[PDB]
Amino acid sequence: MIHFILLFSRQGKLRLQKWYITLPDKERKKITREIVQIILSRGHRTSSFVDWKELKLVYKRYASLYFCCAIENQDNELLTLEIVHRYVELLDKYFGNVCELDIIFNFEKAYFILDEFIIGGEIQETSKKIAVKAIEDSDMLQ
Amino acid sequence: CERSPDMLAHFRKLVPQLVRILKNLIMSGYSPEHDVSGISDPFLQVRILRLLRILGRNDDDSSEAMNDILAQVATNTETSKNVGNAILYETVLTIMDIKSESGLRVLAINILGRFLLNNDKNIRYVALTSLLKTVQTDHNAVQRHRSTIVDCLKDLDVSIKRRAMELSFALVNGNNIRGMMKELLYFLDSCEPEFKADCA
Amino acid sequence: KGENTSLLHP
Amino acid sequence: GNIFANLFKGLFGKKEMRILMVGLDAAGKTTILYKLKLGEIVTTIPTIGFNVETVEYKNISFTVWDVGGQDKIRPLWRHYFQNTQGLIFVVDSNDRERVNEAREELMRMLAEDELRDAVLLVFANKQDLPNAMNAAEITDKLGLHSLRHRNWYIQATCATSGDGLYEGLDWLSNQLRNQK
Ligand SMILES: Nc1nc2c(ncn2[C@@H]2O[C@H](COP(=O)(O)OP(=O)(O)OP(=O)(O)O)[C@@H](O)[C@H]2O)c(=O)[nH]1
Ligand SMILES: [Mg+2]
Repeated sequence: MIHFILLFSRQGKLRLQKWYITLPDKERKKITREIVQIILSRGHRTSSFVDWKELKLVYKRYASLYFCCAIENQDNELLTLEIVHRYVELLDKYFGNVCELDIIFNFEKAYFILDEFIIGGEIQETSKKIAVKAIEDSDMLQ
Repeated sequence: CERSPDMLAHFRKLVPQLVRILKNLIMSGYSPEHDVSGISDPFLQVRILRLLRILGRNDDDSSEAMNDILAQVATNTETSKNVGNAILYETVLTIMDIKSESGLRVLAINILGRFLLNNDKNIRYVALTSLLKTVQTDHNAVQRHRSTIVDCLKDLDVSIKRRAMELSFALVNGNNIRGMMKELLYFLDSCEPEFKADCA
Repeated sequence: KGENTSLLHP
Repeated sequence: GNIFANLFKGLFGKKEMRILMVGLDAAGKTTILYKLKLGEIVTTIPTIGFNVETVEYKNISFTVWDVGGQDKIRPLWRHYFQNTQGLIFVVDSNDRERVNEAREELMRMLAEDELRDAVLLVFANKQDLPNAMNAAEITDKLGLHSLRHRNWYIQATCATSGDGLYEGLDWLSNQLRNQK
């Protein structure tokens, strides 16, 4: 499962954060800072895969804001990238032309979508339309 | 199954059902839902491959039942996209970690070698990880990639360089130890500050 | 800016 | 622009629809087409080439293009796939050996990017003997439930009896026509 998934901007600002492992607040902040420094101190030809703390630290940002994942060394590396791409596509479909400004304003919506998509670091909605329909139904409830 | 081995026998009876489900999923290569990059239900396929690799890892009946499914997946899947490459890597890992046939092992070795020559950093890292995992298993077949392992140490990727160094360390035997000693010394002398201690 | 640009450009 | 003429034409029925006649040889495809057009089981010579006919039902002229199941005519089904909106597959439930061949032919036909907007039309032909399978066993053997992004419907029709042809035509019309 994904130990922690956090969306951090190029400048270092974090637009999202979702850790599935209970860690101390100071320890979590230190881990996030180290991950940001590693991603911010890594080139574009590093394969987007880093083995930091025995965790598959996969960094793959399609825009100025980057995304990071932390999964155990028990599954294929391409699976994490595919899951990240699927989540990005689902978020773009739910919002519509998702940008950095919209992510900050839609932090609650992004957190709800992430919770409804992956729970506990594992994939919960394999399909892309079912999750979107469920999110829309939950939003329409009020 | 991973938590305790008592349910492995109980969970191993559903191997034909899982094989049939995987075959049905592979047959339906097109689907409006879960079909991304030409792969339908990539998460389901990855889960099925992981279950097959972890199911019957020390039994011949489980490997034999899933041998046909693994062979079909190893040849009926296209690795042009990232999902296909991940599925192929998962199938190769499951074949290596299970008591598969000689043909399945040869196909997995060929796939790993082909992915090693890929210029993609992620593909190279996946190939290096597969080679490191298949170090003890198919060790003689892993010796054909000694040049690739040596070249990976000089690669411009930190993860790729680390994977190449790990593969070289795990591939050191009682006959190539003397020959590989000079290469290891050269790598340690001209290695990164974070890898010099590891190389030593 | 670089923030208003789409993450995937789709 | 004005669409008054189109509305007037559609008020009394303007939609026609399309259909295809494909399947294994001796699978009742020609008999099914004859029953749909005429309504009788007439013995015909083997379909070396193809049969062209039109059937009008529910104010829609669903033309059916019969295609043989011969080896020399099996690869010719792609020629009839052009300018075609529907496709009806006739399965041979009484031919266990030919069931695999029919399933493979259906999978090959459905595995083409050109034939994507045509919904699956599986007809359980030879549904008059005890050896014929049901509407679910034949679909399960052919893997019709795994045809993602395809509207496949399994229907059992007997060429001698003609029962189930009306239900299949209604299902095809509902799948194609989405109006009141
Ligand atoms: N007598 C009889 N024949 C049936 C029945 N159901 C399916 N058939 C088959 O339908 C066939 C009719 O032949 P055709 O008119 O040429 O139609 P076809 O089955 O598509 O054969 P081809 O045109 O050569 O591809 C017969 O050969 C039978 O095998 C049935 O209930 N009774
Ligand atoms: Mg005929």
